[PDB]
Amino acid sequence: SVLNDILSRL
Amino acid sequence: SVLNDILSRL
Amino acid sequence: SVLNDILSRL
Amino acid sequence: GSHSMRYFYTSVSRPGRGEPRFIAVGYVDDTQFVRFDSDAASQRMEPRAPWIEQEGPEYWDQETRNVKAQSQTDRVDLGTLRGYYNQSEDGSHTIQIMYGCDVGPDGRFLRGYRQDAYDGKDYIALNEDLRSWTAADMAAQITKRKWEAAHAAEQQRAYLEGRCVEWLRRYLENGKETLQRTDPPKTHMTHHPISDHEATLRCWALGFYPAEITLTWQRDGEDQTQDTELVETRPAGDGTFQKWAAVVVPSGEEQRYTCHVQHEGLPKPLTLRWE
Amino acid sequence: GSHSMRYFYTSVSRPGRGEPRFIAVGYVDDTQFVRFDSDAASQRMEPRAPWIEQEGPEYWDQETRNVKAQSQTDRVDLGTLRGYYNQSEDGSHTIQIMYGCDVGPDGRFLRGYRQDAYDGKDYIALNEDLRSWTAADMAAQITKRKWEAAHAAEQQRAYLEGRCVEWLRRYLENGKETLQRTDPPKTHMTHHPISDHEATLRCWALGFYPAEITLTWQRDGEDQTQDTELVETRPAGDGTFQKWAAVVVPSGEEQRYTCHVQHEGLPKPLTLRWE
Amino acid sequence: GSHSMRYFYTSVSRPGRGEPRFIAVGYVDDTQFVRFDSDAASQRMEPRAPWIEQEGPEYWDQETRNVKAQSQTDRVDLGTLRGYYNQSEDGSHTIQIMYGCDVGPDGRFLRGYRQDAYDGKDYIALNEDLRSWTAADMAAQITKRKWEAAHAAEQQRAYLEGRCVEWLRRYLENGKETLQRTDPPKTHMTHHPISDHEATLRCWALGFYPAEITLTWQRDGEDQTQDTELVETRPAGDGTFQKWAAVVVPSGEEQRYTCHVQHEGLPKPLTLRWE
Amino acid sequence: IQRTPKIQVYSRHPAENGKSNFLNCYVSGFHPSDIEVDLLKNGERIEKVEHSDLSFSKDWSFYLLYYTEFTPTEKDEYACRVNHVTLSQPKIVKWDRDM
Amino acid sequence: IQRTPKIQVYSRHPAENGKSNFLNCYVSGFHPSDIEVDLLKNGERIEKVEHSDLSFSKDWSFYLLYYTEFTPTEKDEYACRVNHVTLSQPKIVKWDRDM
Amino acid sequence: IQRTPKIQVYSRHPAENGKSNFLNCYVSGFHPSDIEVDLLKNGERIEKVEHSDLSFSKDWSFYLLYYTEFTPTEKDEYACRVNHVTLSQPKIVKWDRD
Repeated sequence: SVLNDILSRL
Repeated sequence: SVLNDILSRL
Repeated sequence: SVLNDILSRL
Repeated sequence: GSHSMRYFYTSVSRPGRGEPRFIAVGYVDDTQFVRFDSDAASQRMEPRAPWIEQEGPEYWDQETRNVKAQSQTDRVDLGTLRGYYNQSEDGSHTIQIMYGCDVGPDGRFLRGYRQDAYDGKDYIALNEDLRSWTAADMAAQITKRKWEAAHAAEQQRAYLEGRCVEWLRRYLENGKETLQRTDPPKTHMTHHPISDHEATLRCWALGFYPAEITLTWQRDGEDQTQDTELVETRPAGDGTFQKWAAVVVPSGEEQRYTCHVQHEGLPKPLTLRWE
Repeated sequence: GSHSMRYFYTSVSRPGRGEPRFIAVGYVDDTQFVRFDSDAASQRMEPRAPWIEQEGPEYWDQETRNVKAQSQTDRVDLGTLRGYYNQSEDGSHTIQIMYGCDVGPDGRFLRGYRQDAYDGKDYIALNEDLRSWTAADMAAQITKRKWEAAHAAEQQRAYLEGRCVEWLRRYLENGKETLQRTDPPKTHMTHHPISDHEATLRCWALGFYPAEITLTWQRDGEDQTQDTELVETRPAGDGTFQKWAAVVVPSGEEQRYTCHVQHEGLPKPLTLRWE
Repeated sequence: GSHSMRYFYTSVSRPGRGEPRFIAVGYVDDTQFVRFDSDAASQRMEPRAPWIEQEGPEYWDQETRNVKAQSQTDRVDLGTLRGYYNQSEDGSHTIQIMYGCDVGPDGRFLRGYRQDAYDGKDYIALNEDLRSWTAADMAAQITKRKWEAAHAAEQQRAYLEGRCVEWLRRYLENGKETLQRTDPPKTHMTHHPISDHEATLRCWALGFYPAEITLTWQRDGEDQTQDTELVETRPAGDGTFQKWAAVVVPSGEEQRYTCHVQHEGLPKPLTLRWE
Repeated sequence: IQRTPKIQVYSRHPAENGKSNFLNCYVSGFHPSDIEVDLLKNGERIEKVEHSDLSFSKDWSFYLLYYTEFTPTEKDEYACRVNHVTLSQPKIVKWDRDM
Repeated sequence: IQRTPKIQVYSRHPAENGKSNFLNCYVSGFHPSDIEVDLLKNGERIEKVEHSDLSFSKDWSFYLLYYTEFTPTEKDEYACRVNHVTLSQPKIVKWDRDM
Repeated sequence: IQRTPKIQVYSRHPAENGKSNFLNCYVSGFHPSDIEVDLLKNGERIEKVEHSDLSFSKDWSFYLLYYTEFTPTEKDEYACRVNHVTLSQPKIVKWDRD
């Protein structure tokens, strides 16, 4: 499965 | 599913 | 299924 | 979130009282999933969707015997109506059937359909109450009297409310990844000058599913319906559809006209102007 | 309602003692469903039918490991028979295997087969008792003595009566929609004049499955075998077969000759004439 | 018997500040099994392997929603990084992500990966301890400070040690026929004369999986590295890879050079020779 | 009992020369079903022209979609020839990259 | 042994000009398997000619089916060129809609 | 921030004239991803040219595989035309069966 915790850069 | 009761016209 | 007992001739 | 399953039968008689060509298709909303062509020498119901191919052989056998029985029934009536209207043996005629059912968000029966046509003209139709028929004149009246005395609308209503809705719920769940999808349209506007006093603003909308879309023009805040033209929703070949609408506007006043796009996959109706 | 599964192996040796081309196919009745080509770079056993694709991945590995094992065995024997018969190293030779089993309407074992051939001539074959080998001269006798003392017919009988019959019943159920079908032929007759005194009546039969069909001509009520011509039952490329029969008839007596068609999918033998 | 699952995200900014192209792929042990293209009209996660198609719709729905969330996140950072470095409005830029996990023969966690890059240069990466970040200069330091104070590496560790390893074990079991397979290479050597004093010996190796292969040349018993040429391991299009190595040898001394091939699927390292 | 067909020739995606695309000719609003559609490449009938399955709308007018994969260029002129019992002569509708 | 191939060239369906179909050339009753079959359109070798998988009959004689999609017309003349180790010169069998 | 593409044109199987095969053009080691690959048959761009899904290596360099099924002959000369933002003019790499 793909990553679930999406992190926003900058 | 398709119709099962075939009706004849005329 | 295919044959399992392979026999070698000669 | 309503859905609809529709079947389309088409029997076209051949010159010389030969074997008519029978083509049958099935649609869930706007997605074909089955087919039957007597010329492909397949004789069986063919699948046209990925989620429908998982059905067992007893399914395709039952669907084949019922689509064959209607094809032979339409074939006999094709030759019967040719002798009723004294039509030439060297002519080709067409019998078309359209039946289906509509379900709501809860998956229950909403509307049923059962209609026939001969040579592009309506023949006999089942009314919304599903207990009465509405037939055309001449030959259709004999069919209406025959079906009324035989209580034919009784068994037709049982299918539209039972088997049709049951299998529609199964199709919508097994093909939920594609049938219950909503592809929003990709909209843009073009400019095509006509003369030195008028111009055309064409409002496009590509790659959307389902094909139900409403394109409307507005001059200032009022609805603009004069000098407008919308074209029929055309498919693209990948499960999505295309459609555009145009309007003849005076030169220099292009930004006064606004294109509005409404689609099931859009959160809010769009608003496009010229730049 | 009997059925039969048969496999066809072919090991054509290449000039220069290279790697021979091994092509293996499998048929359930008259329907191919598996393949393995050493020249097409198949690597694994490939499916050629819709109902066979449902088998698990461990299945195709076992079918590939056993087919590749027979291919490596046939390659060694190819070089052995080449040196036994002093055949030129720059020549190409072929080893062919045919094995299978027949089931009846009840799904039980009826007949088993296992026979090999070298350069189109029979090599060694397993008799119907499944306990004895019938062999040709020279090299085949060495194979017979080797397999007799090794009790090879025991393991050959165990497969033809066990694994072969079990998997044939599985295929007939998983592919019941296509394997247990009977497409009747679509028959018609044509006329081709030869001269002003003779003519040819060609009796067609297209789109039928299985390929077992009997086309016979009859002058009046008697069997007409003179001046007739039959062609080999040819496939069409869509799972059905084709075949036609012709007869040279005198001019004016075309309606005296009658074509009779017998097929498994026909309720009654047909009777075609000229009009 | 270790294995690794890897995902590759790619967000490419448009010269017109349009909708960036988002392409996502997933590999389990050098085997692609999923895809997602923002340009394709399906907009859903598509399968690219046979064993992965068996997953339910709730799987594809969750993978599509999460792959879309990262695509929308990368789009915002694309415009932010464009304004941070004062890059041209008519230019195209790229953001790339690589994350995955490694399992051992027992299926337990070994190593985790999470690294980002902007325009082909490294941005920020998660170290092996999965609790600290290694960032580049400028914008990456801002992301590092943002993610450190937010404890972002904690939730990244939970996926690499939990969901990643769990689904990797599931993929290796449903696709054991292809993921845990070892196709040995088919090796042969060719001869290509350059002039009347030199020649090239090319050592081939086709149809092998995994792509890990070591081609080495040796003159007599010593390792020969001068005047040699290796090409990058190239795919074939059927799940296997190809690679060859060449060496410029003097004419007449071709049998002094020996090609050695080492592959995981080979029982013993091979040794090729001859012209 | 006869309706003249509508013809719409277009591409599946925005036309880009040198890039593989799909040429679609959507015939609709006609009756009877006997229609002849041939996609033309520089005036020549294309070989592998495929069409969808026959269907109609609630107004009983049929609609078909003849499509084939093509690569748009600068010199090639694509068109769609459709002949019907309502058409005295086949109707040519050239493909316009702007429509 | 060596056996000369039998050739039957035909169409999958009854020949209708202007309608897509499949041209089949059935080579059978030959040995060894090394045979070269090329379908010809007005004497020119067709490109995407596909053939079935190799198999044989009870007499161990192989049979193959080379097929390609074609559109029959009135002026075009289709044929099947087959060369074998038993045939010194290639054997030409033109396609006859009447066989 | 920009890398020139590597080109390897080859066949999926050993080249045998008159037998079906697959022509592969492997473009790797490039950046950015905007690449234009056209397979050429005697100088004519082939129609049914398919490509794999976009991916990259640990060095962030992308790699793509454009492939189409072809039947090699003796007179036909196959090649692969690739144009990139790093290349001033498209790079032609003819297919060699060796």
